[PDB]
Amino acid sequence: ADLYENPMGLMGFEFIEFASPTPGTLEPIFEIMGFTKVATHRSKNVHLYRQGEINLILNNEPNSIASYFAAEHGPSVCGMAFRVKDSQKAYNRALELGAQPIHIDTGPMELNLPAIKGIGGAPLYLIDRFGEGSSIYDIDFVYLEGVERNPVGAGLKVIDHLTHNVYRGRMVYWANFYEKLFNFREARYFLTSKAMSAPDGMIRIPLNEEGQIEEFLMQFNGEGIQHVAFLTDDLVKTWDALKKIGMRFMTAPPDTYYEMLEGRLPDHGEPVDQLQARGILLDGKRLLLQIFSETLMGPVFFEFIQRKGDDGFGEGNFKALFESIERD
Amino acid sequence: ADLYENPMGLMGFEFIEFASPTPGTLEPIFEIMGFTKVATHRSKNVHLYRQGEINLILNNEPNSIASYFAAEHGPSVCGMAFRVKDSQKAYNRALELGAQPIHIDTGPMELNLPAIKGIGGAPLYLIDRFGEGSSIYDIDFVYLEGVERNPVGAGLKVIDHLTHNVYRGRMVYWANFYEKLFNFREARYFDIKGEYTGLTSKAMSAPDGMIRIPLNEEAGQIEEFLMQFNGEGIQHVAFLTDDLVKTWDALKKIGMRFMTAPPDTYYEMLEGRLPDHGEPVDQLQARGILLDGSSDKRLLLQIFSETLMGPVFFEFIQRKGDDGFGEGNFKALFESIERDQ
Amino acid sequence: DLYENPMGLMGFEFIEFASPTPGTLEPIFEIMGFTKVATHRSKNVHLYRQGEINLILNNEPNSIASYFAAEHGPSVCGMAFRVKDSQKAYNRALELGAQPIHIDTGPMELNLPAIKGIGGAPLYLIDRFGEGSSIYDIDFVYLEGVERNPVGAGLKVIDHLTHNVYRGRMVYWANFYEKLFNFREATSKAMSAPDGMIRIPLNEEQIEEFLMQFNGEGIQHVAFLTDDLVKTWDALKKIGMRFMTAPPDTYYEMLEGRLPDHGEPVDQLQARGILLDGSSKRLLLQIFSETLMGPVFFEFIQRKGDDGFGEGNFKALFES
Amino acid sequence: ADLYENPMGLMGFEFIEFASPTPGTLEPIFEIMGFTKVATHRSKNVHLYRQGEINLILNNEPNSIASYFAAEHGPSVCGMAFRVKDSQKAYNRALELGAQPIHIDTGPMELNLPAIKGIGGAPLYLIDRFGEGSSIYDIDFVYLEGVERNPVGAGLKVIDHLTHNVYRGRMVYWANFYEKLFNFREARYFDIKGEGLTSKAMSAPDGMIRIPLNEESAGQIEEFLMQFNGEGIQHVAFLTDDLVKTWDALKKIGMRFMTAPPDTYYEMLEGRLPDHGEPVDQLQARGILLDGSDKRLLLQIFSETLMGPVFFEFIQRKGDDGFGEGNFKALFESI
Ligand SMILES: Cc1cccc(C)c1-n1c(=O)c2cc(C(=O)C3=C(O)CCCC3=O)ccc2n(C)c1=O
Ligand SMILES: Cc1cccc(C)c1-n1c(=O)c2cc(C(=O)C3=C(O)CCCC3=O)ccc2n(C)c1=O
Ligand SMILES: Cc1cccc(C)c1-n1c(=O)c2cc(C(=O)C3=C(O)CCCC3=O)ccc2n(C)c1=O
Ligand SMILES: Cc1cccc(C)c1-n1c(=O)c2cc(C(=O)C3=C(O)CCCC3=O)ccc2n(C)c1=O
Ligand SMILES: [Co+2]
Ligand SMILES: [Co+2]
Ligand SMILES: [Co+2]
Ligand SMILES: [Co+2]
Repeated sequence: ADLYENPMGLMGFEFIEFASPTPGTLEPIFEIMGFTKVATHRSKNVHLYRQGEINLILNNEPNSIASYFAAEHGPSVCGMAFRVKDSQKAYNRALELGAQPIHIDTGPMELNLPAIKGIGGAPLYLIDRFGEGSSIYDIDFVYLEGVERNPVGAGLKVIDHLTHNVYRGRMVYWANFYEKLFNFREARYFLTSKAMSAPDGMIRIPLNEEGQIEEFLMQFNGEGIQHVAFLTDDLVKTWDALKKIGMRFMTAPPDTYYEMLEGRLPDHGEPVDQLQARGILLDGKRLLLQIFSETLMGPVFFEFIQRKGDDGFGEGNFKALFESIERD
Repeated sequence: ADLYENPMGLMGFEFIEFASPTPGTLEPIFEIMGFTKVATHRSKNVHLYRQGEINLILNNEPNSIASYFAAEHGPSVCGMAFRVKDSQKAYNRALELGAQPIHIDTGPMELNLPAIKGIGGAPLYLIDRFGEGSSIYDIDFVYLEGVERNPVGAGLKVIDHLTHNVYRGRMVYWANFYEKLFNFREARYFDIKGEYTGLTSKAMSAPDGMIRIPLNEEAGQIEEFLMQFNGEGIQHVAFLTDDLVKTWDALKKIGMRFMTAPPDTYYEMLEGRLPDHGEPVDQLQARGILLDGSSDKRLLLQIFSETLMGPVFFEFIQRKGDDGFGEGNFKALFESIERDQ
Repeated sequence: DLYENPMGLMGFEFIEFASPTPGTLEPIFEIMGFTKVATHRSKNVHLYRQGEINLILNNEPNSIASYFAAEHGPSVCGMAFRVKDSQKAYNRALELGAQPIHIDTGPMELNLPAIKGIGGAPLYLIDRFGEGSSIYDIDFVYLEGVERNPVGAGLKVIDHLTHNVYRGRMVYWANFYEKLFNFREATSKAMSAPDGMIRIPLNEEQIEEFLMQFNGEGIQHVAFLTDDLVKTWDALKKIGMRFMTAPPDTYYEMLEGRLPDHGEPVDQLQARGILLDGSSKRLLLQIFSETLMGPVFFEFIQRKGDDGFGEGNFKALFES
Repeated sequence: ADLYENPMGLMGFEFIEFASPTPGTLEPIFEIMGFTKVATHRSKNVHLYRQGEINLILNNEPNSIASYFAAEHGPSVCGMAFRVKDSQKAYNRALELGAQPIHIDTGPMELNLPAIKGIGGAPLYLIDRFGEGSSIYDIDFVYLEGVERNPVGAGLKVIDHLTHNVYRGRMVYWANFYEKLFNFREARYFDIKGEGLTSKAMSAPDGMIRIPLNEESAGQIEEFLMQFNGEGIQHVAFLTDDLVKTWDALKKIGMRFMTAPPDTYYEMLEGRLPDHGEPVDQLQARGILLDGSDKRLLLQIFSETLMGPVFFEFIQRKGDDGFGEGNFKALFESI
């Protein structure tokens, strides 16, 4: 696959799964982020929200793996599916390499989803059914009558990355996990972090241990996914699209963050006034634009990124943001 | 029992279970702590070590829940059992209240021991078969021929407490876990200036007044344990003795490794810290035994081992009216060291 | 130039050769189409050139190179990477745990930084290159008259060089190049540098017999690109180039079958023992010399879309 | 009592050195093997563990030769030291013969330690300072206050031998290395039918240093070389005056031995070694192995692997000067 040795035939993110011990707390979060309910499971209280190529699964099955996850962690990403070319080739290798299976209970005439124990114990699914017509959603879900099958929403296209926050000294443990099992490699350049990149060139999972990280671990009651980043081709248009449907972003940087923009990023070319009108951040000629939601699902938040050459994660915005509240 | 409403019918610790990813590492520790191997499982490679009313299970079965725990955490307490009046009722009650079952594979003609997922994933077993002739050891274990089945060892009598280290914020989680399922309650302890000691340590105590499970959270001793243990779990196991000086001598004879004794600055301040405590100071100083309490003379004697199973260490305690855990010794020891610096 | 390049690699700069026995590397460069074009200012080392390929014969006694050749015979004793800035690259490699190799340097010559590489050969990190600015313009003296930029038999660049390693070390050296230079893995592992130019396949088992003869890990073969193998072949054969003995004619009967269309003059390949690989379109032409520097041999390759190394030629040759 | 010409003035092993890229991985192994930490370097994070006349050095010094070596090879013997009469003479001779210097960084007011490149890159030290008061430990280490400096531990006395696993065809290289520099000689060969180990016992001219070289032929030597990321010391054998009592002492403190042979191994002992005289019941209960052939005997037992693929041997010699090579055929027949 695309990048390097993909002995697991990873083909990108398939879905991410959410659940909440409190009803009606996840549905409005999906809507303000431009996602559309498009299908409901054939027999479980489980729902599919879509935007672009992003599949968001809302799991409200009671007495389930996901509800036990939610009861301990609160509103959360409790599951994460990887696309693979052959789910048995990968499920059996992962167990041979020592992965722990998690049994997801499956109803009659429904698909058996193979899953292993992942970050915080959340299932990591290996799904080899995909595409319109043959995907797991066509088989086990029922689409709403006459609803647009592939909503575009506010222009989020893919999951660009999601992070894991991990306790002090666990990052080598979770780096090993993704290396040994999926042939992830840390990309490496040049707060402590390891950008784990998958051989498919689509899955990126950065790992953080520490403030900001320690507060997540306490509020989340464990390791887990701290933020999911959605890619868009035009963050500025996406920004306006999201704000008109109720999106709440991190409060904008002080204006002095934009005076330095030409200083720290000569000839970036971006309309400075449009980014400042919306508090959009910038890092990079390889460039990227990004902006964050507030914490919406406990301490879990969301990122919206547009890449203009830069393949990083906006790390330079810590120095930029701090040294802007230094002159303001 | 006694203290609180006891809806699970708790009646004290039943056993704690140990596993290790490396062989011959738990066995020499049980021996130097005065435990005797009394029985071996009818079919599994699991062994019963005994001293007084203390039951320790060494679980050497491979590819087991216990073996995975020890592979992830090192040599460790990999489980614990509570005596309950009715295991079927308590267990059902746990599940209804949101506990998660842990399936422990039981073989032909062995007992189905129910258990729920506990700290670090370790099984918490709920056992209603106990006492001589009726115990799970009598049913599922074979006592070594000859060997005395009620050894006194070095005089350790009962498990007094198992204090856990948990990640920051998880002390509220586990306190509520134990409150909701079992009606454990915190006992708040107060130091020498009358100030609450439980900011980062909840002395969760079962309604039977026997089970004590202190929950600790923190660049100090707790986070070092969490790293070295690779998770949350029991940091030390405290055994009660009726005479700690006598127990100490028995332990030293068979090779116990104790923590280095406090500087004798510690034993001078003893009359000032605990006026008219009445203990034979020279005896305690010779052995590095610690003394805490308040003088109504309510006192306790305690000594700790070195770390013996990874970061897990052991405590030997004699209670003489004090219901606490020796938290007065932190300040006492620090001042001893500053009078020695 | 094709993914993240933290070390600023810009392709092979040169490769270094040494021999414990004089007069034994000099003929092998000439018959491969290389020509002495410069001699060091102060050391018995000589620059042979063809296209953009820079070959260094280091004869200097009591040296880094001499000891390496003494333990491993005639050999590639060293390898240089072009880098944007070599102080940045060297410092970072040390930061990431590489070990330095002292290359002794004399008055008024260049301090060439290098780290420990395969078989302990120095991996130089060179940031001086191009017309009038290269290390050769500085540390070498060109022969008067004879052109500085020979075209030779049309060999253009080092396409790749493969390491042979002990069993199990293939993941060590893969992580060596991954961690240090962000190579990625595009029985053997083909490591590709982010510059799109440096390719270093690693082999562990043919390979055992190299390790024995070489007395350790090292560069098994060096592959040279050309724009036409047939014309390069004629050019090489005219100066005494020694190739592998040609394959069996059946190899060329299975040819059209294994490669539908392909579009290659089957006749001129066989007149020369040239081999073929690809899909059938991507393709590549290749030919190998005999073992010329101990167990070290050389490959002459022409690419026709195929990013591969002709691995299918194993089955092809042994289904013959 | 040298055996033949001793041009380097060898006088026995001095220390072996260990390093690991993971903290706390070497210390418990030393403890379960009966070693006691008796001293710490004057300035570096390096410690001296001792049992009988065995000096083991735990080298935790970062950014050092040891740490680079452990980085490549894992927990390991990163260094070996020979006692010599005159370390300046030996070292100069080694260099003149083509040995390669290894520079070990020496702090102010500490000893310059001479070392040449040895097995797998590990320094081979030449140490001419030994004896209570005159040792390199007395000079550059600080003994714990009070502690006894010559602990007997579980009764291990000296390094009997240690091996090198080398790649195929490298045995000739490493035989030559020890022959050319130190006049080690192969003095004894035990025949082993191909039922893949080939071995070469190199004996130094002092009669004390013995280094068997092992290469392969998919087995135990290649599994080491893969796990170790190269050639290196495979096991260290410690001599004891009574393996049974040493065994008891080692089991008490956590030693992890190889699981005993099947009982057929002990039924075949009289057949294999008629009238050997050893208490078979005591050996079988402990899984102790017996070999030999004039009742030349040897008792040995091995640990499990304890630092990556390095393991340890505990051996009581009763006339047999071999290495227990008879135990391969005998365990083959046992199972
Ligand atoms: C969103 C927010 C809320 C409250 C407090 C704070 C610090 C922040 N916050 C971020 O979380 C944040 C995250 C990333 C980021 O996405 C990220 C990394 O930092 C590196 C690993 C890979 C990765 O994805 C980049 C910049 C950020 N900036 C600039 C920021 O301010
Ligand atoms: C044994 C050791 C080794 C290295 C470092 C140190 C601080 C210690 N150490 C202790 O761990 C220790 C623990 C308790 C204790 O048992 C305990 C707590 O006070 C929290 C509540 C529940 C509980 O059981 C009391 C006194 C102690 N003292 C005095 C001590 O020195
Ligand atoms: C030249 C020769 C002499 C005596 C014995 C033999 C096997 C050979 N020999 C080769 O060495 C050879 C090498 C490659 C090759 O270039 C190569 C690899 O196959 C692995 C990945 C990177 C790489 O560059 C391809 C085909 C080959 N074929 C077909 C061949 O016969
Ligand atoms: C311990 C273990 C674990 C897994 C596999 C195996 C073969 C073994 N193993 C040994 O390694 C072993 C080594 C020696 C030995 O020390 C010795 C040398 O000193 C030099 C010459 C070669 C040789 O045999 C003797 C007997 C042995 N026996 C009997 C044994 O079983
Ligand atoms: Co991000
Ligand atoms: Co306690
Ligand atoms: Co090639
Ligand atoms: Co041996």
